[PDB]
Amino acid sequence: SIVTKSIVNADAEARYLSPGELDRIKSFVLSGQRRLRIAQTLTENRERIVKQGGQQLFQRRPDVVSPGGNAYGEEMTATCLRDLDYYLRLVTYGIIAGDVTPIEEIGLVGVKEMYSALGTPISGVAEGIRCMKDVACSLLSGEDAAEVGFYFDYTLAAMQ
Amino acid sequence: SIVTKSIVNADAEARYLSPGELDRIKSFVLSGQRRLRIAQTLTENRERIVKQGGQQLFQRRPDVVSPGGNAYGEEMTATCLRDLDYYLRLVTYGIIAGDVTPIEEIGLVGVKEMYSALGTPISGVAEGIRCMKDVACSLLSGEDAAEVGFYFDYTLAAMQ
Amino acid sequence: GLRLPQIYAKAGISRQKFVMKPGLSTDEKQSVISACYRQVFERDISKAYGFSFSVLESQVKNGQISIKEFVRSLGKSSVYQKQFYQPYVNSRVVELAFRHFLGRNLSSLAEFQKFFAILSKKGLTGLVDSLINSREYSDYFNEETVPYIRGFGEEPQECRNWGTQIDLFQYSAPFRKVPQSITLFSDYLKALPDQHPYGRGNDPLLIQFGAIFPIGTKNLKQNPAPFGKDTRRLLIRRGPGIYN
Amino acid sequence: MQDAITSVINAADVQGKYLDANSVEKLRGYFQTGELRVRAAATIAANAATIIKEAVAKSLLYSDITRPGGNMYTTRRYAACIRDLDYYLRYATYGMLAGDPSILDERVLNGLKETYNSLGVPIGATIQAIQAMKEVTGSLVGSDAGKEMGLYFDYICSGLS
Amino acid sequence: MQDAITSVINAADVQGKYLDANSVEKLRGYFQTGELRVRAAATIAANAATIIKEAVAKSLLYSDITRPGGNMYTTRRYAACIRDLDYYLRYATYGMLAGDPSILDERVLNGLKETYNSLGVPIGATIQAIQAMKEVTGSLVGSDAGKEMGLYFDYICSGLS
Amino acid sequence: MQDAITSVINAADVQGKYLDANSVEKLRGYFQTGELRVRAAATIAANAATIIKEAVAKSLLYSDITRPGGNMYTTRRYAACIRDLDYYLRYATYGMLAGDPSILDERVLNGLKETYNSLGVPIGATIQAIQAMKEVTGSLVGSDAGKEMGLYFDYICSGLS
Amino acid sequence: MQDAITSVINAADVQGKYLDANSVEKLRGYFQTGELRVRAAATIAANAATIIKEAVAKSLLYSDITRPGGNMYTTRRYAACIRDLDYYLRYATYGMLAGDPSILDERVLNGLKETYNSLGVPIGATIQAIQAMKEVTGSLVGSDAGKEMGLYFDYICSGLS
Amino acid sequence: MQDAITSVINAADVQGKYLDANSVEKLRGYFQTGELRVRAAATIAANAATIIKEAVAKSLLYSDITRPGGNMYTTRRYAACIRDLDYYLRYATYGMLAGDPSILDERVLNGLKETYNSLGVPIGATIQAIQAMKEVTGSLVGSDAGKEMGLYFDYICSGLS
Amino acid sequence: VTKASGGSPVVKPQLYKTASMLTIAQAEQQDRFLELGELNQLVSFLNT
Amino acid sequence: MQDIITSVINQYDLSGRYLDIKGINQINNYFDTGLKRLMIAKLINKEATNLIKEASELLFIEQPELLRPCGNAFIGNAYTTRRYAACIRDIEYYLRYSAYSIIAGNNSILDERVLDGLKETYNSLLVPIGPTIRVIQLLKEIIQKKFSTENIENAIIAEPFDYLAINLSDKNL
Ligand SMILES: CCC1=C(C)/C(=C/C2=NC(=C\c3[nH]c(/C=C4\NC(=O)[C@H](C)[C@H]4CC)c(C)c3CCC(=O)O)/C(CCC(=O)O)=C2C)NC1=O
Ligand SMILES: CCC1=C(C)/C(=C/C2=NC(=C\c3[nH]c(/C=C4\NC(=O)[C@H](C)[C@H]4CC)c(C)c3CCC(=O)O)/C(CCC(=O)O)=C2C)NC1=O
Ligand SMILES: CCC1=C(C)/C(=C/C2=NC(=C\c3[nH]c(/C=C4\NC(=O)[C@H](C)[C@H]4CC)c(C)c3CCC(=O)O)/C(CCC(=O)O)=C2C)NC1=O
Ligand SMILES: CCC1=C(C)/C(=C/C2=NC(=C\c3[nH]c(/C=C4\NC(=O)[C@H](C)[C@H]4CC)c(C)c3CCC(=O)O)/C(CCC(=O)O)=C2C)NC1=O
Ligand SMILES: CCC1=C(C)/C(=C/C2=NC(=C\c3[nH]c(/C=C4\NC(=O)[C@H](C)[C@H]4CC)c(C)c3CCC(=O)O)/C(CCC(=O)O)=C2C)NC1=O
Ligand SMILES: CCC1=C(C)/C(=C/C2=NC(=C\c3[nH]c(/C=C4\NC(=O)[C@H](C)[C@H]4CC)c(C)c3CCC(=O)O)/C(CCC(=O)O)=C2C)NC1=O
Ligand SMILES: CCC1=C(C)/C(=C/C2=NC(=C\c3[nH]c(/C=C4\NC(=O)[C@H](C)[C@H]4CC)c(C)c3CCC(=O)O)/C(CCC(=O)O)=C2C)NC1=O
Ligand SMILES: CCC1=C(C)/C(=C/C2=NC(=C\c3[nH]c(/C=C4\NC(=O)[C@H](C)[C@H]4CC)c(C)c3CCC(=O)O)/C(CCC(=O)O)=C2C)NC1=O
Ligand SMILES: CCC1=C(C)/C(=C/C2=NC(=C\c3[nH]c(/C=C4\NC(=O)[C@H](C)[C@H]4CC)c(C)c3CCC(=O)O)/C(CCC(=O)O)=C2C)NC1=O
Ligand SMILES: CCC1=C(C)/C(=C/C2=NC(=C\c3[nH]c(/C=C4\NC(=O)[C@H](C)[C@H]4CC)c(C)c3CCC(=O)O)/C(CCC(=O)O)=C2C)NC1=O
Repeated sequence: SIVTKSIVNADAEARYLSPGELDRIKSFVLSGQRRLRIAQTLTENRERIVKQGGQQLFQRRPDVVSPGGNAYGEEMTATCLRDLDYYLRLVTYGIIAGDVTPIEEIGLVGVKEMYSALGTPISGVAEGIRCMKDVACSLLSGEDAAEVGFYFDYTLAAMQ
Repeated sequence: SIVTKSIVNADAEARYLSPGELDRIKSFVLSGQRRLRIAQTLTENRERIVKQGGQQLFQRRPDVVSPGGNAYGEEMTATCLRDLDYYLRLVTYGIIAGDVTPIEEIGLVGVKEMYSALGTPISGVAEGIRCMKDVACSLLSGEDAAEVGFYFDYTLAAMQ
Repeated sequence: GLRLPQIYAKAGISRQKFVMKPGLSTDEKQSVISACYRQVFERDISKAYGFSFSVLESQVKNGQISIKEFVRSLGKSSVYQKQFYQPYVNSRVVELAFRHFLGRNLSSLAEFQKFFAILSKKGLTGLVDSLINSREYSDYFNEETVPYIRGFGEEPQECRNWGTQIDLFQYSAPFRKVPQSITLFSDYLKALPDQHPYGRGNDPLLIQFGAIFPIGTKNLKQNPAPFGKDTRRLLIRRGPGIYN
Repeated sequence: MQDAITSVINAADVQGKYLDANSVEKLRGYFQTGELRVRAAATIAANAATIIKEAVAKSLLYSDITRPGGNMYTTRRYAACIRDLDYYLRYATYGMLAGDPSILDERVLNGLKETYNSLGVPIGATIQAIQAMKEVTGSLVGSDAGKEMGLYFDYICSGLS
Repeated sequence: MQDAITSVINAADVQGKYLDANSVEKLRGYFQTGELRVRAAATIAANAATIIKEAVAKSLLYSDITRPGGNMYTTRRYAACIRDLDYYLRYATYGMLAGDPSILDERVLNGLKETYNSLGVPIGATIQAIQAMKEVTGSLVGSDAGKEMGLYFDYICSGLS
Repeated sequence: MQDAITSVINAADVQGKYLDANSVEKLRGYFQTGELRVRAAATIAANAATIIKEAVAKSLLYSDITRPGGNMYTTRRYAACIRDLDYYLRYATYGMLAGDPSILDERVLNGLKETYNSLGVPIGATIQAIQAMKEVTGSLVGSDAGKEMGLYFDYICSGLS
Repeated sequence: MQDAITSVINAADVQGKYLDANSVEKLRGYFQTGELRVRAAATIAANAATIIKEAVAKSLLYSDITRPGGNMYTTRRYAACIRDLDYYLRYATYGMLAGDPSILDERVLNGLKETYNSLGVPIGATIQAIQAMKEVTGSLVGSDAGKEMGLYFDYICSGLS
Repeated sequence: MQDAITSVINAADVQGKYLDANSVEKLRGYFQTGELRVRAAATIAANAATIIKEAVAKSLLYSDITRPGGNMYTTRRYAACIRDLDYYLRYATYGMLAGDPSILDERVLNGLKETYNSLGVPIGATIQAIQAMKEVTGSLVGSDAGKEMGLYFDYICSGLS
Repeated sequence: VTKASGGSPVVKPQLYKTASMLTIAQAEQQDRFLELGELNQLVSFLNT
Repeated sequence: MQDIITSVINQYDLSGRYLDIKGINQINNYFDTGLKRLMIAKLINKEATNLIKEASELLFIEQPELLRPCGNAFIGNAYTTRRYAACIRDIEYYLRYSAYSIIAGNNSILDERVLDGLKETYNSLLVPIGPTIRVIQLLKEIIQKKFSTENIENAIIAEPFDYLAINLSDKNL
């Protein structure tokens, strides 16, 4: 959350929030309504987003679903689509929070360790997230898609 | 020196000298005259002090001058008396400084290492210093001898 | 961040600092190095047990290394890891290292998580390097001041690690073998524990014939918690749940 | 335990103060909703068994936890867990009547996570069963009383997680 | 820490005794098994990641603790627990090389139950993951080294319970 | 820490009082004995090592605690205990100069019994070594200063028992 | 519990020794002061209520801790604290009769700081009330018995701090 | 640091000599002026803030260096420079008490020109502010103490130039 | 409601300094054992 | 700490579900009062010194024993200038952190950075806890006198001070 981060950054210095931080909190609470609208649109179109992202991933990375691949079989493919749904949900959280704190605190800290322990290639997850980003930005307006892909790009950068 | 030590101990705390430290400096500069008198008496009776201390040491520790002892022979005995003269001079320095800083910075820091590297028993040096202390205190008044033995005792404690 | 009126610390007996300018007398150099020993090892081990660091002491007296580098290579010596690394668990090692190199206690749970992860992955030299290379160290001690204890009357304190910090600044600290700050900062965020309304030491061992209270003078594993007057312990039935 | 009235009186008494306008504000707020609270508590007392039955049926009745190897496989464990759900519903009703979750802290949540961890009871499934019970309870008591009850249901779930 | 040799020397020194026939018996016993111990330690260092992966897969990978509400749900918690399992394996290897579990007492078990209780980590699931790791480790190192390693695995599980 | 003067000033200040005749009585009492206190402190600083050596020789030097199995058998333990005795002597001298044992409470006795119990240090032998040190110290400083020093020696022994 | 006689007998028995001249010294010392101890214990039993009343009146009777918000505000808390002071006085009398503070360790100080910390009882005010009780008690029993009683009063205060 | 006494003792000790008549001459010279030195140091400690204020007012208060572009324009820089002047005054007082400028070499002048050159602090203005401080200080302490203090003020200015 | 406690030890804040006490603290912080210099740093304050 | 949005999102993450209309209504509740919360924050920043001066005066007028000698019971009150300055510093602390809490719409900053460990510190220093809460709700009244008829701002101001008062209290009942 933007409010939380402003409060901590002001708390470390032992000072009240300066007028710049209050200005930014004000601008955030004023834009909260379109934030909720965008989260609506992304939230309730989750099935198509996950499905079409899974397709673009499996066509771009046939090895992961090839015989023996990490997501090989019905159950493993279902689990991979489950992971993509996890990350779409986190992106909606980040959109409503106004900052990548929800995405980063849940799903980004220690993601490389987890996926290395599971035997999953992290580049495949990055490809899936990019495919979901294109599919989801296709359903938004220009400025809305720009603001929404803003978080997919951060999730991709953290997942290199 | 008392003034020097007060200045450093006040310098570490980043403060001026409190009235207690100034009181003590004042008392020191007021007693400087009898300090110089006592240093006079000890200084100019050095020959008898070293000689009679060397006797009491050699009668108390005949092994050091026995055949083969560390101070065995004319030259080694002369060198041991030289060391006793060194320490008497340092005691006069300490008496005029009002504190054992001169004695300890010259002749006490690392004395065990030196005497172990030379093969000299440090207990013999302590015995010689004690004998010189008795001889020197015999020539002073009651209060003067008390104040003068104050430094011989420190030199003995450091030389255990 | 905190704030304190400047005369609130000007009162009292004034903890003093030790600086290591080369060119000082030999007296001051010895006093500074011995203060460093007392800070890093909690007591002068050079005089008690004859431990010595010849190369380090000569290099620091000449000015080839600063007091910061001296403390850094003291913290990764064999003496330090024999006295304050081997007989402890890593969670306790972090807490003791913060007292020895920063003169203060852990502040946050995230701080513990960060430095425990560093110690986790890189060992003692990694932990010590991350501590002395921090901005806070240079803010308090820039290359020449021996680290000191930042007690109560020295700096504006926060009421969150109050008692834990006051207990860290004691000589009894190296005998609390259970970590004191990770557990405390964890229990701030959870409900009340399952224990007696009085201290944790008021619970006996449920054995055949007992009267055994393991917490006490010899253990020092003690955890008071605020239990209201109205409160009921969740007991487990010796038998099926439903006859509870 | 302390209800809303007890909490207001305590906040005023811990300062040597008489009950001023803000205390009157809170007290009026509680007194206005008391009758709705009594209605909801009566309705919940009426249908406790059906609420628990429907929540269990929608949350964990046909999952793998009820099969061999699951926690609540045997009849002992099934009965124990339905008794636990009855506890949660009754204490949430107490908290809703009192307007204060301190009874949940004193009588329910104190040492519950530790007991469940020692027994091996899955916490996530328990939280999901409580969430399903929240649905049915809000359903049965209507919107306002359902939000009131869901406050304490979420309090229990947060204290358990 | 003290190994078998240190323990024998300490038992002899605490009585002002020279090392007699029983000390020689124990010392020969350790010296005969040292080479097997080195072989096992090398093999375990070779395959630590795969051992932890297989133990997690057989013990708690698909249970409800990895789902929402479970302890190790988020990625932080998953990484933290696999790091914990790595700690346990490395310290069990140290104890097997030393032939003495005192390092486990000094560096692992001291204040571990209290930390896990304050954090809310389930102890039973941890003990079961360590038991699964014992299976894979004994599997990989063969019967004798597996019994040696299982000694210290069971030591950790008993100190944790 | 607070000395006699600080304690009198605190007792007067905690009542909003000016220093009346009883405070003057106590202050004169301290000022009359200050010079004897300084003499004793100087003499004790002169002979600390010999005092500790003689106390150890008369109290526990040839007993069974210095033999194998004893607390202070090895050289580490011998050095540690003589350092402890040096601590006790130095802090007793501080307390005698100040005329107030609060420094002993703040810097010595706070958590000392618990440390000794965790380490396994015998308390009775420590108290007896402090008693032997009291003998030598009173011996060296004469009757009045010896009673003054023995006050704080007995204070340490009572706080340790 | 062990008194002076029990402690001497234990020190002699733990070495397989017969009671030698030093044990006789300590035993005579206790036997000479026993009659004064009995006198003081009788006088203290006579005036316990007045001692506690006067100590409370001089230490914390009109401070802010007895006002709303304080620790001993309500009547329950006032009664509880005066009962605590009665406990302290009675156990100090036991310790003075026995000539050994082990009863204070076993029956009073064991787990007292932890109980007070869990309850929220201020430790400094308690120590000050015990100090005020020490004044009145020494006052009533005279100088020698007052020093004897103050030994154990200070023992309790040090164990509490 | 070394004062006059330390310097004389060092000159005598570096030759293996006893303190002869010339050392006595210098020592008497220092001992005669010590009391004047203490008086001056007390008076300077009394009026440090006013001395610095008046020196700054007469030297650089209304010049162009305090205007925009000047070294000490902002409030940070003004405070830093007045702190520097306080340093200079305090260390000159130390040197006057010691009768030896070695403390100025060890604690002040070592690497000062290089720091000022890296920061961009004008050296001429600093020397002029120190000269103005010398005027006020000699003014306040009288002729003899003013010459003594001006010795070390000029020492600092020469070491800075 | 606060759910944990780190304990409240007995604390005594510093109120003021004292010439009789400014000296013992200096030797006490350094283990300096009260030098002959500041051993003289009590007498005349007690002599006044 | 956590603001209201973060805590709602965390409640929904705990069960692993997306945001529905109930949580979205909860978020809208904050988004619709955010601007007046910022107005209150700016008012507090404009009047902090005067508000705390008034609060301290009104506290010391009705608790005059706080300014007198401690009584032998070594109580930490506002007796001397040192203790007086420390107490005014604490009053500024309370004002600052409840301003933070008003802006966040939540009380988690309060119990994480103010309440955790507060009573231990005050008990060890023997600081009065009754008058301490008294001054907090005095500050609350003084702030509320600026926005009186606008009842919603009245409750928004009442939240943090009342949380602090009910949590520093002991439970006599
Ligand atoms: C909220 C943040 C978060 C994430 C992301 C998460 C991931 C996560 N992914 C898992 C498995 C898995 N994930 C995958 C995923 C993939 N296979 C591929 O080839 C692709 C590259 C990729 C899909 C894009 C597969 C195949 C498994 C099963 C691995 C196995 O069981 O062998 C598991 C173990 C089983 C389970 O799902 O419970 C976890 C916990 N947990 C979290 O808390
Ligand atoms: C100012 C402080 C200071 C001291 C004390 C000092 C001592 C010192 N003592 C020396 C030798 C010596 N010192 C002794 C002394 C003794 N033999 C005994 O048995 C007795 C115990 C003891 C006399 C009391 C002897 C025998 C030697 C010659 C050793 C040799 O050459 O084998 C030497 C080597 C030769 C020389 O004198 O130049 C030094 C440097 N130097 C210093 O700068
Ligand atoms: C060397 C001996 C040693 C151990 C073992 C140790 C453990 C330890 N485990 C921790 C957390 C943890 N440990 C786990 C572990 C588990 N979760 C499960 O469900 C499983 C049953 C289990 C793994 C098998 C988790 C999930 C956390 C994170 C807790 C949290 O983030 O709240 C933490 C908190 C530090 C942090 O991560 O910031 C410590 C200090 N410390 C030590 O010094
Ligand atoms: C008033 C507050 C309170 C609660 C809640 C409480 C719970 C509690 N639950 C218990 C057991 C249990 N609890 C459950 C519950 C569950 N199993 C599942 O799979 C579900 C997720 C969950 C039900 C939703 C089960 C199966 C047991 C039996 C454990 C066993 O027999 O080993 C026991 C052991 C006592 C016994 O049955 O002999 C206690 C004390 N005690 C209390 O004082
Ligand atoms: C295991 C390591 C260890 C050692 C070494 C040790 C030494 C030790 N040596 C002692 C005494 C002693 N040691 C000696 C030794 C010597 N006299 C000489 O002239 C020679 C240079 C030297 C013999 C080579 C003497 C004479 C005493 C008795 C001193 C006395 O009582 O005055 C004592 C006191 C009495 C006792 O023996 O219990 C101890 C504790 N303790 C230990 O735990
Ligand atoms: C300033 C007040 C103060 C005291 C007194 C103090 C004592 C203290 N004594 C210690 C050990 C010790 N203390 C002793 C003392 C004794 N053994 C005996 O048999 C005798 C009865 C007794 C000496 C009279 C010994 C042997 C140890 C070492 C324990 C060990 O190595 O296991 C230790 C452990 C630290 C270490 O040595 O690494 C501390 C902290 N700390 C303090 O802050
Ligand atoms: C809220 C419940 C509650 C009560 C009732 C209470 C009573 C209480 N009454 C007290 C004193 C007192 N109370 C009285 C009362 C009386 N004298 C008479 O003759 C009459 C019979 C009676 C008046 C009707 C007197 C004279 C004192 C002072 C006694 C003394 O100091 O010697 C004191 C000690 C000083 C103080 O007031 O702080 C307390 C704590 N505290 C509580 O928390
Ligand atoms: C940007 C930050 C900043 C400030 C503020 C600043 C102030 C500043 N104030 C000065 C004088 C002054 N300024 C004042 C101001 C006032 N008297 C009052 O009663 C009022 C409260 C106040 C006017 C509002 C006075 C009285 C003097 C001269 C005092 C004197 O002559 O010593 C001078 C010397 C001017 C020169 O050298 O040409 C400077 C540099 N410099 C800075 O860099
Ligand atoms: C942000 C959360 C937070 C708080 C609140 C806090 C309080 C706090 N209050 C303190 C002291 C104090 N506080 C007071 C306060 C008062 N005296 C009275 O009579 C009144 C009841 C009250 C004023 C309203 C006094 C007098 C002291 C000094 C006590 C002493 O030194 O004797 C101190 C010790 C000095 C310091 O290190 O700062 C702390 C840490 N710390 C924190 O981190
Ligand atoms: C012993 C050192 C010491 C002093 C002197 C001290 C004074 C002090 N004076 C105060 C107030 C006050 N003091 C005064 C008046 C005056 N004060 C004077 O010294 C003048 C005689 C007079 C002005 C002519 C007034 C009118 C107040 C009320 C504060 C206000 O409302 O502004 C207060 C605030 C609490 C109170 O009202 O009592 C303190 C703490 N504190 C200390 O620790």
